[PDB]
Amino acid sequence: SFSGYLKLTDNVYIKNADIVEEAKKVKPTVVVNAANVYLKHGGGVAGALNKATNNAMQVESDDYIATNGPLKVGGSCVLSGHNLAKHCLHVVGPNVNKGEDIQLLKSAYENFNQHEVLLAPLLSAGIFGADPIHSLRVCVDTVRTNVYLAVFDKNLYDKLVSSF
Ligand SMILES: O=C(N[C@H](C(=O)O)c1ccc2c(c1)CCO2)c1ncnc2[nH]ccc12
Repeated sequence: SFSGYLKLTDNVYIKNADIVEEAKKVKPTVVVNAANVYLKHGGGVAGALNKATNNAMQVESDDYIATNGPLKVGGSCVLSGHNLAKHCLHVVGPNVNKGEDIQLLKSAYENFNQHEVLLAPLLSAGIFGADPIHSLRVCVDTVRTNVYLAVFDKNLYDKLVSSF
């Protein structure tokens, strides 16, 4: 049900799209959220996905943290996808704006290998402060399962394709 994606490798595909609109159209088994360790979904991809769920993602996430404590940077958890997907895989990439180690970006993408197919953003890009060209290279060199990457910004999408 994914359509309009450019093939980068055997298993990695990319499109200039809003991940919320893509999730509402496709209703994938797994949508990846660019989470933080507290699952506080304020801005970027996380804020946008949570708003689309009418805040149900944040209510579920607060119950998960009250039971389990915070995630690790490079870690993940599987929660409901609400009206966007069967499941949401909340993955914590390092936030360079908060001083976190960029080497944890490969550990963050390894979480994707537990799922056959995923709709995802580029981890640690955008407001997390890492170079998106580096994030796409770590994705293609780490993930072995089928990943459909949605890049919201048109100008960044064009730069990622021409420099790949
Ligand atoms: O990475 C950028 N955008 C992506 C995207 O468009 O999907 C994006 C945006 C938000 C976000 C994530 C990724 C993951 C956490 O929230 C981006 N766009 C515009 N100017 C920029 N300068 C440096 C990077 C950058």
